[PDB]
Amino acid sequence: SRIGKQPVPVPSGVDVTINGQNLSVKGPKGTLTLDVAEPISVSRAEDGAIVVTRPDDERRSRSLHGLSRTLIANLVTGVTEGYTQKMEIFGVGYRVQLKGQNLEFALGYSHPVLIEAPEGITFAVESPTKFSVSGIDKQKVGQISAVIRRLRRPDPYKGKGVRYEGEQIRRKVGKT
Amino acid sequence: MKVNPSVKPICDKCRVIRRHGRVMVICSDPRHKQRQG
Amino acid sequence: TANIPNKLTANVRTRTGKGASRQARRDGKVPAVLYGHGTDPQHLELNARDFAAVLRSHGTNAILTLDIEGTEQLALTKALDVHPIRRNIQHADLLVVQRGEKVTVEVTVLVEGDATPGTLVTQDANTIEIEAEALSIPEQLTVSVEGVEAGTQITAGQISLPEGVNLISDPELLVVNVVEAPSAEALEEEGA
Amino acid sequence: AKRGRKKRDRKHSKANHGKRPNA
Amino acid sequence: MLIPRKVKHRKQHHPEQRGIASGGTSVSFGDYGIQALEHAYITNRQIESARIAINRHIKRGGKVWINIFPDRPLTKKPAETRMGSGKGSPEWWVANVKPGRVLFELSYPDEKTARDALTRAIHKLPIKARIVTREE
Amino acid sequence: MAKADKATAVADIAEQFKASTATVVTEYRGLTVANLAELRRALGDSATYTVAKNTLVKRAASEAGIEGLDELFAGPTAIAFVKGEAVDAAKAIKKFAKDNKALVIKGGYMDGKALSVADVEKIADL
RNA sequence: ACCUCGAUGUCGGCUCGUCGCAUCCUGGGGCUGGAGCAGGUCCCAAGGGUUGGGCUGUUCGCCCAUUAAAGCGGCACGCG
RNA sequence: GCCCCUAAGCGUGUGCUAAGUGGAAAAGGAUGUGCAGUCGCGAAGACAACCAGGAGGUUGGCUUAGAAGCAGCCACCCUUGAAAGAGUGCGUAAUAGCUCACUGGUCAAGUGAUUGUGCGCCGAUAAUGUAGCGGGGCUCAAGCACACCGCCGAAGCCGC
RNA sequence: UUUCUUGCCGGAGGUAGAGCUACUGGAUGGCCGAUGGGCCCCACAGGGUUACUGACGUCAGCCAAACUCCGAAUGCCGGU
Ligand SMILES: [Mg+2]
Ligand SMILES: [Mg+2]
Ligand SMILES: [Mg+2]
Ligand SMILES: [Mg+2]
Ligand SMILES: [Mg+2]
Ligand SMILES: [Mg+2]
Ligand SMILES: [Mg+2]
Ligand SMILES: [Mg+2]
Ligand SMILES: [Mg+2]
Ligand SMILES: [Mg+2]
Ligand SMILES: [Mg+2]
Ligand SMILES: [Mg+2]
Ligand SMILES: [Mg+2]
Ligand SMILES: [Mg+2]
Ligand SMILES: [Mg+2]
Ligand SMILES: [Mg+2]
Ligand SMILES: [Mg+2]
Ligand SMILES: [Mg+2]
Ligand SMILES: [Mg+2]
Ligand SMILES: [Mg+2]
Ligand SMILES: [Mg+2]
Ligand SMILES: [Mg+2]
Ligand SMILES: [Mg+2]
Ligand SMILES: [Mg+2]
Ligand SMILES: [Mg+2]
Ligand SMILES: [Mg+2]
Ligand SMILES: [Mg+2]
Ligand SMILES: [Mg+2]
Ligand SMILES: [Mg+2]
Ligand SMILES: [Mg+2]
Ligand SMILES: [Mg+2]
Ligand SMILES: [Mg+2]
Ligand SMILES: [Mg+2]
Ligand SMILES: [Mg+2]
Ligand SMILES: [Mg+2]
Ligand SMILES: [Mg+2]
Ligand SMILES: [Mg+2]
Ligand SMILES: [Mg+2]
Ligand SMILES: [Mg+2]
Ligand SMILES: [Zn+2]
Repeated sequence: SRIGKQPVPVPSGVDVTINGQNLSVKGPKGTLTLDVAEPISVSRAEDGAIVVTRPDDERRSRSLHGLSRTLIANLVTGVTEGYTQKMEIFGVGYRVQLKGQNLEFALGYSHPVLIEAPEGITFAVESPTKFSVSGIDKQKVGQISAVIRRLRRPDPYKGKGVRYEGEQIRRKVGKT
Repeated sequence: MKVNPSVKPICDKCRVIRRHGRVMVICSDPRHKQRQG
Repeated sequence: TANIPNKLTANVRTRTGKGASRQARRDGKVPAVLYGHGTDPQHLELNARDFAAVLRSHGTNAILTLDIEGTEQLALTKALDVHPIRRNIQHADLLVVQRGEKVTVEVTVLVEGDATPGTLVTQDANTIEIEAEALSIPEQLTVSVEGVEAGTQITAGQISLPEGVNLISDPELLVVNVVEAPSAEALEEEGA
Repeated sequence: AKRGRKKRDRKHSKANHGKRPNA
Repeated sequence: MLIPRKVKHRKQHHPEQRGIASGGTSVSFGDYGIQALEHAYITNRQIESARIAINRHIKRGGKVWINIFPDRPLTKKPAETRMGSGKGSPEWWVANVKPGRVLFELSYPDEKTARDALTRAIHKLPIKARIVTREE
Repeated sequence: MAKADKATAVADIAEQFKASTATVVTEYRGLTVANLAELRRALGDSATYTVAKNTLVKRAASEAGIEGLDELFAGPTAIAFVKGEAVDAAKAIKKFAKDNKALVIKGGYMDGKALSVADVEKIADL
C-alpha cells in the first residue's frame, strides 16, 4: 500500500526479464529467480522503474502489495551490490580461524566446533577476535548469522559469547 | 513465560500481538512475557 | 434571554394500541400525545433521530414548532418516558403554549468552582422549579463556589436568577452543602 | 457427569421442539 | 456486616426473582453509581467486601452510599440429615436485586480514580454490572 | 493551538513588523537555553529576539513586499526585529554567531529588497 | 429409593493383568531475590522402572537399611 | 427432508463465517471481522517515523541516617516560554546519567475514543478403541440469515 | 335438549402489579433541632462558649405471604 506505491528504481547496469509471473534479474554479481503472488501483477516502467499494482482494496491485496514491493527492492539491491555481516567476540581465550571454505570456533568447550559453509556464501576473517560473513541472498545471510550467534548461551554476568556490532545485551550483577 | 487465562500489558512498553490463534504479549523485560493458554 | 423554536415534522396516527406502538417504535418513530388548554387532545408520531438531536442540543425543556399536515403549532416537552435499560424514548408529552403565558418548568442546576483542601462538595438537590414565559426558559443554571470553609450551606433562594423569572420553590430548600473533608477513621466507622 | 449432560442437551433437536420426556 | 435489629417473621419463602425493577432505577445521591443487569441474592458479606474494596482505594476523600439492605433471611438445616422433620434455622441474610436497581453511589473529584474504584467494586459482585453517571 | 490563536499570532507579527524598522532571519537550532537567554538579554536593550513559524510568517508576509524572503524560510528560522537603529543588533548577532559557530544567518531585509549573506555582513560592518 | 430378597456371596492377603496423566526418576525448555555445585516456579512428554524388612487382621500410619525413584487413580472400593 | 448410504434441489438472488465454529458450557481477556451513530484533529501540514531544545529559586516544606522529581504527607507555587508535570516508569545506599510528558525541522491523510449490534478466538480437562455430525465426507457449503420456485414424505384425506 | 360453545346483559371477590405523611413493621443519606425526652461552670442565666443525642418536624431515594389509600385477564352464578 503506502510502501508499495513508490516504483522501485532500476540502475542502468541491471538486466531485467519478465516471463508472465516468473521474474528473473541478471546483474554483475549473479542471477536469481523469483515467483510473484497471483493476485498482484507487476509491470516494468519504460523509464527504468518497476511498477506493482493491486486490483482490489481488501485485506489480502493490501498486505501483499507492500510485501511484493519490498521483496523486489531487496532482490534488486542484493543482485546489485550484495550483502555482508560482521561479528565480534568477547571473553578470555576465545579464538576463531579459517580453514579453506570452512570455519572453526573455540568457545571454551572440551572440543572445537566446526561450521559448514553452504552454497553461495563465503566467510572472511581479519582478526582472531573479529570476522565477517558475505553473501548475496539476504535471507540466507540472516539465517547463517543467526545460526552462528546461537552457538553460546546468553550470559548476562560476564558477557562471554558472540554478538553483532552494536548490539547491547542487558547485564546484571550477582553480589554473592 | 507465564501461562494464564488473562494477559495484560503490565508496563507501558509491552505490545500485544497474535500468533497461530493464541494471543501473547512481548516486551523488552523478560519478566513481562506471557501468553494465553 | 431569548430562544428560537425548533422545527420538526409529525404525522397523525392511523391506529392506537400496544401492538401499533411497538411496531412504530421498531420502525423508528416515537409515539407522542399533544394536549393542552385548547381541550383537544391529539396523538402523533415523531422521528426518533431528529427528536433525540433536538433534546441533546437544547436540553430537556425545549420549544418545539410542529408541522401537523401543514399547520404550525407551538409545543413544549412536558415529560418523557425512558426505558431503564435500553435507554430509548418510549413516549413523549407535548403541551401547546402560546406567546405570553406563565408556565411551571423544572430546570437543572450545575455547580462549578474551586474548593479548599478540607472542603468536599455535595449536591443534595439537582433540579428546581421556576416560573417564566415560554420563550425565556433558561437551559442551565450555574452556581459558583470559591474558597468556602466549614458550614457553607447554599440556599436555593440565594441563587442569582435572571429577570422575569419567579422562584416557585420555597427559599427553605437546600441545594449545595459544604462540610469538612472526611477521614479514614470516619470512613471505616461508617457502614459497620 | 458426561452422561447426564448429553441427554438434557439432546432435547434441542429440530423435531422435538425442545421438550423431551425425562428431561 | 449489616443485619436487621429484629423482624416480625423469622422464616419466609424464597423471594420472587421475576421482572424488571420499577423503583430506584435512577441514581441521585452523588455523581457516579452502579446498576445491575442480572438477578441474584446479594449477601451482606458481599456488600461489606465491595465497600472495603472501594474505600481502601479511594483513601482520603469522597464518600459512598448504599441503596440496599440485606434484611430478607434464608435458612439452612444441619448437614447429614434426612429430609423432613421440619424447617431449618436462619443462616445468612440476602437482599433481592433486579435489573435496573442501583447499588452503590460515589462522589469524588477525579473521574479516572472514581472509575477505577468502581471497576474494582464491580469485580467482586456475582452479577454483571454497568457504570452509569448522573446526567441523562 | 486553535485557528483563533494562529490568526492572533499572525496579526501580532504583522503589527510588530509594521512598528519595526527592519528584521533579520537566523537559525536557532543547536543552541542551549543558557546561551539563548544570554543573547536575549544582550539584544533586549534595543531589539527583540523571538521565534517565528515558517508558514505563519509566510502568510503574514503577504501584506508587505517582503514576500521575497519566502525562499529563505526553509528550515528553522528565528526572527529578530530592530525597533531601535539597525546596525547594533546585526553586529551583535554576527559576533554571537561567529563565537558560537552553531548559528548561521540566512539573511535579512531592508530598503524594500532582500539581500544575500555577503550583503548582510557588509551592511552590519557599515 | 429406579433394576436384583422363587438369592448380585463378603474386608484384607497371594497369583495375573489392563488404561488415564492431575509426572517420582529418566528426556527437552522459559523466568529467577540464577556468581558455580545445589535450589524455587511454570511449559512439553506416558516408551521403560518404581526394593527388602519390624508393629497391628488390617485400610490408614510410624520406624529400620538402600537406590533414580520407592507416583496418584479407574476397571462390581479389578480379580474366591 | 432433497451430495452418496436413501425418495426427493452437487435449486435461484443478496450478505457473513476461516474457526471443521457448524457437530458441548461460565466469571473474565484480547489491534479478528461486517454494519449503523458520534466528537476531536487534518491542507493554517493530521499520526507515526527520521535532527535540535527539553532550563534557572529548585535539594519546595515535615519526615527520617538518608528524601536532591521519582518509601511516605501538604501546596501540588511560580519566572523564562515552544516545554517542563512536585513528573508514567524501567537507575543508583544518597548524587550523577538513559529518558519521557507538550513542542520545533523533513515526508505526506487519515488518525482515536467510547456507543448499539451479525458472526467468530482463548478460557476447555479422566480412565477397553477415533467416540460431543448416524457413516462417508463438505468451506468449488453439502454451514448461517433474509426472500422465491418445486418436489419426496403415514394405516391422515380423495378414488373403486 | 333441561347437557355444551359463542355474542350480549346483571353480579361479589382481593391475587399479579403497584404504593406508602394511608395503617403494622424493616430501613438509606441530609437539614433547624428547642427539648439527650438532657450534660463547662450546676445559679434562678452563655453551648458540644465543646466531636454527642438529637424528639417532633421537614428534603429526597426503598422493601414485606401472615401490610393495603388502590387494583385488572382469566375463573364462577344467574338472565336472553
Ligand atoms: Mg425439569
Ligand atoms: Mg417499589
Ligand atoms: Mg458478578
Ligand atoms: Mg425401588
Ligand atoms: Mg430385596
Ligand atoms: Mg442365595
Ligand atoms: Mg467377600
Ligand atoms: Mg501434561
Ligand atoms: Mg526434569
Ligand atoms: Mg523455579
Ligand atoms: Mg509420565
Ligand atoms: Mg516405548
Ligand atoms: Mg483399573
Ligand atoms: Mg462376583
Ligand atoms: Mg471387588
Ligand atoms: Mg484391576
Ligand atoms: Mg478396585
Ligand atoms: Mg435417490
Ligand atoms: Mg446448493
Ligand atoms: Mg447473498
Ligand atoms: Mg478451539
Ligand atoms: Mg459443536
Ligand atoms: Mg463459550
Ligand atoms: Mg471483558
Ligand atoms: Mg525532547
Ligand atoms: Mg518548585
Ligand atoms: Mg515524599
Ligand atoms: Mg458495536
Ligand atoms: Mg451427517
Ligand atoms: Mg379415514
Ligand atoms: Mg334448548
Ligand atoms: Mg368490584
Ligand atoms: Mg385477607
Ligand atoms: Mg408482588
Ligand atoms: Mg412508616
Ligand atoms: Mg424515588
Ligand atoms: Mg408466594
Ligand atoms: Mg398482598
Ligand atoms: Mg380461584
Ligand atoms: Zn513490559
